[PDB]
Amino acid sequence: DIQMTQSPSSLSASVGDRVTITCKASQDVSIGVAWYQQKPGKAPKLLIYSASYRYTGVPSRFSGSGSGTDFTLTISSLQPEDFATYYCQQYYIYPYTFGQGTKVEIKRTVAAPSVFIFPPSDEQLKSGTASVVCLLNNFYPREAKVQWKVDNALQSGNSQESVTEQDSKDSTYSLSSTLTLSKADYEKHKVYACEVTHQGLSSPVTKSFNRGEC
Amino acid sequence: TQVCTGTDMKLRLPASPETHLDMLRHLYQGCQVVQGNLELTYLPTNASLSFLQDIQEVQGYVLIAHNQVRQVPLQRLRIVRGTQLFEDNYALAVLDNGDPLNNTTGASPGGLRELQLRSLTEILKGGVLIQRNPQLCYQDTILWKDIFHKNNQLALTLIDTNRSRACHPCSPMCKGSRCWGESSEDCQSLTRTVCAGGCARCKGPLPTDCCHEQCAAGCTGPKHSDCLACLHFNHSGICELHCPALVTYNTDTFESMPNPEGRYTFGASCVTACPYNYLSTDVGSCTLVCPLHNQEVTAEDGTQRCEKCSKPCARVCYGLGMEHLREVRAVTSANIQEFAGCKKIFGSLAFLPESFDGDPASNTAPLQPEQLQVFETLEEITGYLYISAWPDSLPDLSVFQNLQVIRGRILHNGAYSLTLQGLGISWLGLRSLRELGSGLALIHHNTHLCFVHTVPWDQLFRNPHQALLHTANRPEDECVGEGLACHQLCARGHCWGPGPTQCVNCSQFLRGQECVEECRVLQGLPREYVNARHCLPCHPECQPQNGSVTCFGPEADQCVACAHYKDPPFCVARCPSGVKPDLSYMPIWKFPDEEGACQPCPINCTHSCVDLDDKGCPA
Amino acid sequence: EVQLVESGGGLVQPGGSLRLSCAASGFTFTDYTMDWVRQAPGKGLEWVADVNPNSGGSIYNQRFKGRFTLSVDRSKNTLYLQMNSLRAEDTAVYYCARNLGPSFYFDYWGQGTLVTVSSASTKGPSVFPLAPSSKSTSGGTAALGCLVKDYFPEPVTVSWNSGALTSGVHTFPAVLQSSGLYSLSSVVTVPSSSLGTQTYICNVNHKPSNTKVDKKV
Amino acid sequence: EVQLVESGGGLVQPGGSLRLSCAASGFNIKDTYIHWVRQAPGKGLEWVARIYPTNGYTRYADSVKGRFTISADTSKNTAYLQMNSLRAEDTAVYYCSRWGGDGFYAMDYWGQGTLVTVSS
Repeated sequence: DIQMTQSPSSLSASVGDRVTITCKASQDVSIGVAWYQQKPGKAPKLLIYSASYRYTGVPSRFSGSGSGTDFTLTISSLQPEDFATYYCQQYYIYPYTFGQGTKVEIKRTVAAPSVFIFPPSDEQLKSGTASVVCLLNNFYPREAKVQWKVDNALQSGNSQESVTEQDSKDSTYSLSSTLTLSKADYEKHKVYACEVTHQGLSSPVTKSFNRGEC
Repeated sequence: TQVCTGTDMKLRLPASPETHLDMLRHLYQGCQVVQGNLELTYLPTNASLSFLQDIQEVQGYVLIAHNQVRQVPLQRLRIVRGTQLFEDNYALAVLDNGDPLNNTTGASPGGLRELQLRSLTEILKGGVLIQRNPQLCYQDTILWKDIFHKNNQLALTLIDTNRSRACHPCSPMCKGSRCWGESSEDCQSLTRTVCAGGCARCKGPLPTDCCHEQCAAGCTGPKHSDCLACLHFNHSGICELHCPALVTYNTDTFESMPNPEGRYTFGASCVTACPYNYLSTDVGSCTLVCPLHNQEVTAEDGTQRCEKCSKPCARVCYGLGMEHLREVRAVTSANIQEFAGCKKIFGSLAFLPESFDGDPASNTAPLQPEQLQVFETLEEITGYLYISAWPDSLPDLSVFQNLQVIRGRILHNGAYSLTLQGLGISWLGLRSLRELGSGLALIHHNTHLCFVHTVPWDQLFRNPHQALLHTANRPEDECVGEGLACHQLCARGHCWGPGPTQCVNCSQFLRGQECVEECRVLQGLPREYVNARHCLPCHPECQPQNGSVTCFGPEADQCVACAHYKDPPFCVARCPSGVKPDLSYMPIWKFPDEEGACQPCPINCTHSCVDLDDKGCPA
Repeated sequence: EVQLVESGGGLVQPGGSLRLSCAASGFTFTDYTMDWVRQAPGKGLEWVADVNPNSGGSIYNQRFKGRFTLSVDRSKNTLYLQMNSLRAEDTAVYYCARNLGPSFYFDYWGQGTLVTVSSASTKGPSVFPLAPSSKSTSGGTAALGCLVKDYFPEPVTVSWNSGALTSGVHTFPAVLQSSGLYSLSSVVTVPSSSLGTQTYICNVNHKPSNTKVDKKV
Repeated sequence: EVQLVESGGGLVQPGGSLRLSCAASGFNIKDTYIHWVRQAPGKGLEWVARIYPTNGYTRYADSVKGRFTISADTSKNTAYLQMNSLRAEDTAVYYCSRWGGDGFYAMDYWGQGTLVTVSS
């Protein structure tokens, strides 16, 4: 094992850009590092070996550098196909190891979180499993907090959230945030709320509903 | 060797049907294991094929096609593995044997009468095919599903029974109608339909008659040692599932120690080294071409290795049949560029009519003979060389004068490493050629081609199984009718063509690439010293003496003296004044002594000494 | 392009076992060591094992010492991997690869296949029509959706108006939520007056429980 | 000054081989012979071999004639002595030097040296 971390975990680039990614070890891997891309829902492939040698069939744009503990990828000009996850790997010390991953994100203008809030349905008003939801669309960049509030406290761990991955025609995001409660929680409070802590509008576009006045 | 190559001829007619019978009489002579396919094609009723009696195993398939033999001498064949298959489907194919209803009366016109494969106990992959053999008996009374391997029952079978003659029953000494043939020697073996339960193999009905799991073609005793052919490997008479490992490990660190009890994998066997022309590999495979990111290196014992490129590997030039040129049938105006200055070739070379009369619809150019000069750097070929056309302006193969070796790791029709057919030309001129690593050499229909009987073909091969095959050429009686032969100085009369540049070894001396009677130690004006039968000048200061000479080696101090002047130790026609420094001191105005010594001046400049005591240094 | 193809992925209860397969395409399986490497949801890569195609002699990661078993089928360009008795610690998408570390670093790869664990039995969805509150409708374009929830295992399939509503529709990857079960949402953006009249419909099937579902919002 | 650097000297078995190595500095090997020379430790000198790197010609002394071979990389500014069939008569401090312009066969530029020893 030598832990072969990547950085920085999200970075926005456009088609045509020169792009860079870095890689860092827990121990010397001096000529003992290789580099990777993996596309959305695809196989990985090797890019570079011994920090710097490009491999067979790897596209015109790819390069690498560094040594000891610290390593670099560079794309000389970015393609529409590079909106992907990237890795590096060591090959000195058993068992053999990569890192936590990093995305090259698609670069375009900031965009407005267009936001909606679900009091748990007129059929949950019978069924009693209060599965509450908060919804974003049209937002950019990817980076945000969303989470739940009740009266004025925060609530989590009974919460879960999910998102789009992107069409390169625009690549603004959607997100849903979900909270699981009961009808015996619905009568326990007065107010329910969702925090929209994202950059795409000049305030956190916070949402709410009620026990009473939904 | 007990192991031989198979072939790849698959219903192509022979390039010489006349000399085809004797090609097999060399290639399979006493062979026991076939690394390839066993193909028997177009063989006539007169064919004394008895040398095939020793074949025990075939790694590919068997194909017996278009023959006029009555019977096949294959009674020792234990098993066939199907690493290749005929039509990707079959491991035994018997096609079109006898006569196809020609205008011919003969009471035994060939065609296989029987099976007589009296040893055949297993088929490990692929089906059985029999078509258009109107002479064949007993192919219908066979339990083929004993012989189809129990764990890989891909049991497709297409067998023809349209007989044009009667069949009487096999010998009643058999345990019912289970027979290879007509005699009491000819009963079928059963090794799976006389067995039950866990006994995947047996020699009889008892639990003691069962065989070991590693044993394919049956057993004698019950142990893994007691077996007639084995499913995975044979190692030294042990039937092993795998060959023993070449490395020992720490089990935690996985730090590594080499194991001297390891073996390489080769065909059905485990061997401590690869045979002469093959490659050794890091993971213990014996191969024809190296793995990707491994280079073929000149290992010390000549037994080559595939070891790892610690930088990106060198861009070696592919021949026809490898990577860039796999499907490519010919050298043409387009791919001839890809050989420019190449000295080892990874693949084959082929000259067809279409190599030189190149098609304007398949838009290529016809080839100029001057474009063939790109090959004059060539030392070594891993594949084969094939020639079936040549330019009428070239009486010889001059563009290959520097070629030492053709390996034939890839072979034409799986059999041939050099082909020279229909070319007309009078000689070959291949002065450096000294090796044919595997496969046969074929030289036929060449109108003027003399001297082919003078080449020491003995010296080129590395097994007792390879020969030169020749027909329809020039008469060697008409070559002495031409009044020409190998030159007086060709050792034992061995040459590639007429004159002193053509000998396979030289009786006296080598002047560059000329074999000569003597050299100019005494006998002329451009004096030549001897270097182990080679002959060379110095820088020209071995001045002609009446019985001696003046600088032996081309470091010009060495025969006896100097011709005009000395600059100690060396010799010159004038004491020199150089106008390039490296360091700030030229040879300053080196005045002659009376014994011609080129002596520097005693003051740095300004005051004296310019050879004529004048002014020719600055300041 | 040259590439590998994986099979045998699935889900089991805690302490259960499964096995994977990998087949090679566009190259000879016989001449290179072959590998398994995995992505444990929301990370990069972990190496599982190497195996040789000539004898099946293999080297796993110490995380699998005495646990996992490798084998090779050099008769059909193919290999296999046996898994051991996880309570979801070894949950990942598992990919096949082949080697180029003179050591271990991999150049050709496959699409991968899933292994995940939960105590759950097969269950069809709990369902919720994701309305905005009337206190969150737009003077313009609003959004709506459908939640497909507390089901097991995957896959679900989700569409709108028999699949005809593609205009402004989105659907997200599933969360294996804190009940040990799966959920996702599908959503659509529409002018609010059409939502109050041409009220749009979601149409669903969960394949493991075979249950089809419908709702309008 | 112009100068060299010796390397690859060491301890060896008799009958064995050793490869000495000598790199050049302040000049680049084209008007060049490179030499090897050796000293009996704190005593007399012995000249061993020369190469002309610009064409590959070589010459040797009667003690190393048919035992040793001199060689060079004329692109990588470096020359080498391939010593073989080693003797107790080879225990010496080895040195490398230059000539250039044949009318100046005197050894001006050298390196720091390296010990060679031959023993059981």
